[PDB]
Amino acid sequence: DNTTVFTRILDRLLDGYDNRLRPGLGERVTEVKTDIFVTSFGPVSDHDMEYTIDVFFRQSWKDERLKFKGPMTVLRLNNLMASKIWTPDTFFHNGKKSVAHNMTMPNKLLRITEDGTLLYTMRLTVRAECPMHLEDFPMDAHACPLKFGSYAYTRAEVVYEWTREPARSVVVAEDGSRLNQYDLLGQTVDSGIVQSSTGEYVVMTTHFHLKRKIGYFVIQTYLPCIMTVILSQVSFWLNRESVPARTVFGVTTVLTMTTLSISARNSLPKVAYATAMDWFIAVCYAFVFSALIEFATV
Amino acid sequence: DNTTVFTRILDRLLDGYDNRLRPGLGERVTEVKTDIFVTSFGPVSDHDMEYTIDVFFRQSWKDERLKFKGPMTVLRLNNLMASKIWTPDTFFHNGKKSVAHNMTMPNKLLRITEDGTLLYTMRLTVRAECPMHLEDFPMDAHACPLKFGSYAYTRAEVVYEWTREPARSVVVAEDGSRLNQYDLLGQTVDSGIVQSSTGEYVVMTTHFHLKRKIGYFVIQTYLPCIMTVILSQVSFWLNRESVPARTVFGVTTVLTMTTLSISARNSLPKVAYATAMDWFIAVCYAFVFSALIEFATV
Amino acid sequence: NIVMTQSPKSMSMSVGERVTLSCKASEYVGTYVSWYQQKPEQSPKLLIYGASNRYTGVPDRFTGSGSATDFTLTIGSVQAEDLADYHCGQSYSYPTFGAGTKLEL
Amino acid sequence: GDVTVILNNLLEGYDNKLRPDIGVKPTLIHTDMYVNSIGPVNAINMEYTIDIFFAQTWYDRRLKFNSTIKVLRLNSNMVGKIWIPDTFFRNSKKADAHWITTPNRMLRIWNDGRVLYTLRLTIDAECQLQLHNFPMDEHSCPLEFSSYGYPREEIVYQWKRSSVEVGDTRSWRLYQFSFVGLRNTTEVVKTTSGDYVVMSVYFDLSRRMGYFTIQTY
Amino acid sequence: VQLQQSGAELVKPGASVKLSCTASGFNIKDTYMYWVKQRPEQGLEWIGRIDPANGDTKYDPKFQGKATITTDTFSNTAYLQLSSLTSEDTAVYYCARKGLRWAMDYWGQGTSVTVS
Amino acid sequence: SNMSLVKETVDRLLKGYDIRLRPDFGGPPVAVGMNIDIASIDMVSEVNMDYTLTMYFQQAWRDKRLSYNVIPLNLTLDNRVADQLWVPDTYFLNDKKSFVHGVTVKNRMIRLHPDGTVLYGLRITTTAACMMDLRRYPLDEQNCTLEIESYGYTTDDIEFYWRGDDNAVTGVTKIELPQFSIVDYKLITKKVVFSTGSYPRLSLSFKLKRNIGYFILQTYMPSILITILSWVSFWINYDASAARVALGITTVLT
Amino acid sequence: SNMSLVKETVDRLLKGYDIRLRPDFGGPPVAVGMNIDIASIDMVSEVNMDYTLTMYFQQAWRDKRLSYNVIPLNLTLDNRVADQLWVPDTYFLNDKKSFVHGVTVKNRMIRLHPDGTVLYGLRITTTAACMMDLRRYPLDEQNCTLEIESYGYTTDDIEFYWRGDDNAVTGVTKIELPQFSIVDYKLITKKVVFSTGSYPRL
Ligand SMILES: *[C@@H]1O[C@H](CO)[C@@H](O[C@@H]2O[C@H](CO)[C@@H](O[C@@H]3O[C@H](CO[C@H]4O[C@H](CO[C@H]5O[C@H](CO)[C@@H](O)[C@H](O)[C@@H]5O[C@H]5O[C@H](CO)[C@@H](O)[C@H](O)[C@@H]5O)[C@@H](O)[C@H](O[C@H]5O[C@H](CO)[C@@H](O)[C@H](O)[C@@H]5O)[C@@H]4O)[C@@H](O)[C@H](O[C@H]4O[C@H](CO)[C@@H](O)[C@H](O)[C@@H]4O[C@H]4O[C@H](CO)[C@@H](O)[C@H](O)[C@@H]4O[C@H]4O[C@H](CO)[C@@H](O)[C@H](O)[C@@H]4O)[C@@H]3O)[C@H](O)[C@H]2NC(C)=O)[C@H](O)[C@H]1NC(C)=O
Ligand SMILES: *[C@H]1O[C@H](CO)[C@@H](O[C@@H]2O[C@H](CO)[C@@H](O[C@@H]3O[C@H](CO)[C@@H](O)[C@H](O)[C@@H]3O)[C@H](O)[C@H]2NC(C)=O)[C@H](O)[C@H]1NC(C)=O
Ligand SMILES: *[C@@H]1O[C@H](CO)[C@@H](O[C@@H]2O[C@H](CO)[C@@H](O)[C@H](O)[C@H]2NC(C)=O)[C@H](O)[C@H]1NC(C)=O
Ligand SMILES: *[C@@H]1O[C@H](CO)[C@@H](O)[C@H](O)[C@H]1NC(C)=O
Ligand SMILES: *[C@@H]1O[C@H](CO)[C@@H](O)[C@H](O)[C@H]1NC(C)=O
Ligand SMILES: *[C@@H]1O[C@H](CO)[C@@H](O)[C@H](O)[C@H]1NC(C)=O
Repeated sequence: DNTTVFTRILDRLLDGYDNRLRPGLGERVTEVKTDIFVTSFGPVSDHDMEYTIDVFFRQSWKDERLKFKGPMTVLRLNNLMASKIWTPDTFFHNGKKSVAHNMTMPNKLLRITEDGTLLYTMRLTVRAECPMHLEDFPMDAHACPLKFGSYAYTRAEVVYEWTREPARSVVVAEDGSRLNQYDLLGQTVDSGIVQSSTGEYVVMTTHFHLKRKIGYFVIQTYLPCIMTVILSQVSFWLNRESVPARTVFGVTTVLTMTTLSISARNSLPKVAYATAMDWFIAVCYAFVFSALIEFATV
Repeated sequence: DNTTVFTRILDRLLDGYDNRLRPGLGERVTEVKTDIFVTSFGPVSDHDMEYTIDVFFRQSWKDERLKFKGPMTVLRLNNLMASKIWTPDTFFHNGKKSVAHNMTMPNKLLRITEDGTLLYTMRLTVRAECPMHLEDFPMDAHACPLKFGSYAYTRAEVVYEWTREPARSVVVAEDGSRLNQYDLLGQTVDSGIVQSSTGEYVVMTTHFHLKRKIGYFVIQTYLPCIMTVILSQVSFWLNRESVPARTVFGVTTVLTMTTLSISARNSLPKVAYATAMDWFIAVCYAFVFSALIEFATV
Repeated sequence: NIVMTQSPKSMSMSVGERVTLSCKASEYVGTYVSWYQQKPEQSPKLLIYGASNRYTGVPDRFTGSGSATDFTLTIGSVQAEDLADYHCGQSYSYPTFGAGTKLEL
Repeated sequence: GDVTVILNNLLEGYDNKLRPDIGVKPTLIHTDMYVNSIGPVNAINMEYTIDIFFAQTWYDRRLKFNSTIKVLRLNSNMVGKIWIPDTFFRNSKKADAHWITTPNRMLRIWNDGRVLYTLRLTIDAECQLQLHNFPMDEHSCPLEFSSYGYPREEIVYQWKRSSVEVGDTRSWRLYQFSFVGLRNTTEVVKTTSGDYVVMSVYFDLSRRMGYFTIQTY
Repeated sequence: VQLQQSGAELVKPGASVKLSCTASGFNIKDTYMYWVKQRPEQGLEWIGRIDPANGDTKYDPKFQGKATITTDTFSNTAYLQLSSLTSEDTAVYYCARKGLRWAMDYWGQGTSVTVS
Repeated sequence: SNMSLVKETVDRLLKGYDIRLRPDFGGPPVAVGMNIDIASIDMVSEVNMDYTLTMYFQQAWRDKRLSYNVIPLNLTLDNRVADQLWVPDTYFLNDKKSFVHGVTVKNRMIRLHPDGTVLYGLRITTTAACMMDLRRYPLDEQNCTLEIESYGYTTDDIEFYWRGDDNAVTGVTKIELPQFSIVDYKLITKKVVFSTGSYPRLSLSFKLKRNIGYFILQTYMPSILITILSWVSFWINYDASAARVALGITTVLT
Repeated sequence: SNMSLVKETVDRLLKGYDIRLRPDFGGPPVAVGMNIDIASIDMVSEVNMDYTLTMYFQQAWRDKRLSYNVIPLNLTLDNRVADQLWVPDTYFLNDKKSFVHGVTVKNRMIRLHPDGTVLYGLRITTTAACMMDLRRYPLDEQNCTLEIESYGYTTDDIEFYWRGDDNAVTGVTKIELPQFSIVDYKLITKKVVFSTGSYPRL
């Protein structure tokens, strides 16, 4: 009879409880305090204009129906009590295919405080959309967003909030960086009110500022292009009495420039505008072609 | 209040109903009438020896336990009533990994006629296996089968039959063709009995006859092979005093044939015999190599 | 420490016209800047929260306009009781206020 | 009818959490397979696909009824209501059953309590291929299975005399390989939880050099 | 809805003071409590922050080590303790309540602390 | 008080509620109005002959059994009570794979109204299959649609219509694609006829005109440049043969 | 007989069992011991920055409510009873997609011992994520770890340790990777601190 008192507390807690009704349905506004702990900022896919993130997503609110009084001041309950009470229906406005992990059990956390305050934490991997403008590729800086809010609960029913100071709410771990190509500079939270065909909803926005690293594209494309341009300019020091020599020079440097341009344009998505690697490759191709036409003229 | 009467009807139908027993378990043989409406004949993956097909799969039988008498003569019920009653467990004998759509609700259909007849329709995507004999690739024709029958019910318990005339039972839609590489010529149904380790089972077979379209492989392989052979043969018109010219002609023509054969072999799956395209590439390679060796002799 | 620069320090104007106060931040404060009104020998009262969100109990003549760095408070058709000190304060980080803005007739 | 009475009387006071003879003797399970096809044997992930009709049969003295009918032939509806062994494939990377259009399972209970349970599976099993002598190589790589929680003292497996049966062998997805034969084996393996009776089916394959010839040679 | 602070008083240079702020109309375990300092005809200055539910506090770097904020949930009060006073501490101290998008919507009445 | 009153109202609504039966099951058909807020069209694949789109898909009908008058406000209930009400069995005929988002919970919305009207929204990402005519690729314009049909209920049991009929689908002009550009979109009401009955259908079609700059710089510019390169073979004198052969053959191989 | 005794014993164990409460819900923390039998390491991807491993993952703890004394044998129960018992909410911090195998049934094991010791085993295929430092590619050595933590229960509610502490992970010396070779392996016990409390981690 050591766990019978807690069983009685939990049974009395859910006796007369409707998990279809938010706390204060026609009396008050539900105040949800949100928190995000990023455990790893996943890889940013450039061809889908998306990114992946893995977060501990914490939400706190106050339900006056879940007041208890017992030998403990906080009940750290399972992840199956959360499905028997009202929890907010938070979704990610720009999510593509997110997963809420349930290995080995549903990675959810429920803590009820004796005055009725609940802390509800989830572990989930979000794959969100990051619309990018690739004018300055590969020397571009982005602000990948992560917008969430409540599905079906408007501003007069459920409002969101950060639980700590907004500059200290979205917290990224130190070892949590799965970025190969980018660099996470900082975070940036925001709050607003969007309006859709069902009403006005509160939306909590987070921006992660990424700055692409050029050290790969340099060695991949920029150094072969400059080497090819210099090797094309080598031909200007040869004697004109060797016509096949300079001919094979010109045609093979144009051939390597074509292969490099094709091999370089597969990196980024199938965008319809010109980037800065495309401008660099175009100017380098112009220089090579100028060398060949100069050879043709001489 | 015309909804309580139908609730009473549906509750009287399910009062003492045992959905573990086929209709007529002790008196007759359950006779299921089958129908297939192909809404789209999906793409045929030749590389995996399989094809996809999106169908409305319709079954109909007679259950004397679901007779009623109400104001309506046919109850067009939900897709959650079909799980409480007996439905035949049809499976595809050559299906690999099929799905049954669940968007937005389970795409199932249950109709109960006043005399006890049940119509049960599902919408599902069969991914079935099509064994191909690629000896005449890419000028080959196929007959992709779709065998379905009853799992767990032998011939003395459940028999299948087409609900209309067999030539008119499997119906493919007009705009229902997602084929890019083949051409659907017609359908062909059959019915038979297979002798397994547990008894005899009725098996309904459906063959879709396909004919491969050559327009891709012409431009991919047959036009480059012929043009490369012509490029090899044009070397015979140059004079015998320019030996590096014709040498690089021949060897780069061989290079073109090798990269052509590599690019053309990667389309077809990894079969262990010779197709028609393989013989064409082999004879064209023989002609190009014969041209180069003949030049070497000259 | 995010600093808020408010402008102007003081402004003298009559009754009925439109007036505008500006506030600028050093760092980023994304629509978390509130505007308070403090009358002499009284406590500050919240006028505008968020960046543009009228507090429940304020007239419609106050309007906020927000950005990431530049915020403004516009009062159209002022009265004789809208004279007080006005402070802009950010809350994106630990809160810091502006220098203030006296309003005289 | 009467079959409803039989089925309802078999499930009264029935506990599907306990194997038959839970404190008496181990349960003997006879297993049969019917290979529909052996899928592509790709060496990249060191795996191969297989499609089988896996059949198990054992004796459950609680599902014993007296009647004039000898066998109850049922759907998958009653599979989750009686005790079913927890057979699992030890060398599978991915494995799924079939659920279209209705769960492809079969249950048959006999007059003396003998239960036969068959289901259709598509397994993506793994076998490490020692790729020396490639592509003039021969392999024999397995499909193993055993119980997950019940050790040798609780569940014992045993092949029948007609254990593994292949189909036509021509409609199979073996492109680069050629099926030549098979052989069954039983053994006991040491595990941290106990001794388990493991049954293996080795398919012997020989690579046909008809693709690598015109591909590379 | 209402925050009631203590009364104005004088204090000798070098002593310690304890200002109080009694909340009525809500529970302090729900929101944060801010302490703000205002000099005569100057801008407001933020002293510190307390989270009454957990108990952890933050302070302005200028006031770090000088002020100590504590709470008492039984009497529903919040305290601000100032130590090692100087002449530039003659000000008006306000007790504010967080709410509605981090705005400090409800303020106290303010206590006048004078250093003689 | 004000909570237990609503609790009793919802418990009364769901008591004696048959989910097997649509509203007016033996009477006139039920009208269902559709709304779509398109959030993104993700990837229009020509190799798979499909396109992915995320949408907020909302349905509105009237159920006389979910009618209350004790409380005066509209009721937004938890999204798990939509498993206890009747919702229409709507499906997309041309999809290949689809799902309702299930983060952080199942992204669906239920909303009741005091007169009986039910609003039911989902957030759906679906990969719909549309066969394209690539005889003019990449200077082509392909119209491929999403068909919205009722599976179980015929046109004498249910009626589909766009809620607004011109503002029912929103967010199309704000969609930015990397390769295409939405020039026009159309909403269509229809009735299709199968061997089981006549079924209502809605169809949402988008005309996408393909952009050209990508294809210019990727294929048209290299091919024109190789063809320009293959013309310097004439500027070289006809005595040097090896040079002209290497140059021309290199252009042909390229 | 034996079937009746075991049946009434299991029915008594599950009668009045609160799955919401862990063993000793108000008292000391419960100790959970881990065993891992690594079946394979499938694909170590450098482009996706992850690896895949199949494991037999076993947890052992002691629940006083599942205690019996009338039968002298250990009770292996059908795995469906694992939804009626309390099992710890162990998770992997660096995984990307995991699943329990489901052929022919859900591949998990639940075993009760007469002193209350519960043995709970799963067969998992985890795609864990590890960032690799490829600055010395291909002459490089990379250490990436599977993290085992409790999600809901803090360090004063649950406690993790390795069952054996050197032999808790077996079958790692038998792994045949096509491109790598296991040089060493380590088992670590510590506690991590998040904003919600302190949690044990292996
Ligand atoms: C993390 O969370 C994950 C997601 O929540 C979770 O994954 C889920 O796992 C659970 C448990 O393993 C799954 O639930 C079971 O699924 C079994 C089938 O699984 C296959 O199919 C599902 C989709 O299931 C639909 O179709 C089947 C078969 O037709 C139905 O049985 C299901 O109910 C369901 O039916 C509806 O939807 C259909 C369309 O899909 C409609 O057409 C239809 O009309 C219905 O509306 C797939 O999703 C699965 O794929 C995934 O899982 C496999 C596992 O192998 C993976 O390999 C793969 O990679 C995928 O990840 C898979 O293909 C169901 O058979 C099963 O239903 C029974 O068992 C449960 C549990 O005991 C019972 O509660 C339930 O009552 C059912 O039992 C009845 O029927 C069985 C038949 O065998 C009887 O034995 C039993 O006695 C009982 O009989 C009685 O009721 C009958 C009516 O129900 C009646 O007719 C009889 O007369 C009798 O009264 C169960 O639902 C779930 O599907 C997974 N979800 C997904 C999306 O993956 C994961 O486990 C979690 N992980 C952890 C570690 O926590
Ligand atoms: C892309 O293709 C689809 C399908 O071909 C087009 O949808 C079709 O649009 C036409 C013109 O709006 C419809 O014709 C209508 O017929 C009715 C008959 O009562 C008539 O009253 C209307 O005035 C009109 O003539 C047609 O029914 C409709 N559906 C089809 C043809 O299947 C779509 O418009 C195309 N382009 C775009 C921008 O979507
Ligand atoms: C499968 O297993 C059975 C049983 O072990 C094998 O049958 C045995 O065959 C040997 C001859 O090789 C006989 O001496 C035994 O008496 C047989 N046992 C019985 C009772 O069946 C069968 O050959 C095996 N099939 C294989 C290896 O594929
Ligand atoms: C299919 O949908 C129904 C109702 O929406 C649900 O009960 C069932 O679990 C779903 N099946 C799967 C496999 O998601
Ligand atoms: C319920 O919704 C309708 C339509 O959105 C609206 O006109 C009505 O005012 C709402 N009810 C209340 C009480 O606001
Ligand atoms: C039960 O398991 C324990 C630990 O594995 C073992 O020592 C004991 O002998 C087992 N008892 C039986 C009856 O096998």
